[PDB]
Amino acid sequence: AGKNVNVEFRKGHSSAQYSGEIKGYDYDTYTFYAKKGQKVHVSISNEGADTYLFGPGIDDSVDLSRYSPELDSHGQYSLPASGKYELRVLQTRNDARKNKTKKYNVDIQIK
Repeated sequence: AGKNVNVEFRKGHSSAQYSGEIKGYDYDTYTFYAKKGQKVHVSISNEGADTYLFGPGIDDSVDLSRYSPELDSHGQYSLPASGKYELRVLQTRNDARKNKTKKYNVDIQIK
């Protein structure tokens, strides 16, 4: 299926970049540990690839994509709890069902 990757930042830096490609129902998971109140910002090159956040203090998931109402004016989301979070990159059920593919570059920033 999709891949599961542990997010690692270069020491002293606050973002990492990854590339992937999801097909059909495959979704990629970028896992990270962070502290309550730290802010996450995710940008992705392909808007056909949804970007949802799962983790502690989150009911279901939070839409982190650029037009999501969950973000502030800086495109950031404040983590509600400390612990292990998952950023999932996936397609819509429609595109999944139609066996489409999404090639993407994702940037994950945590401050």
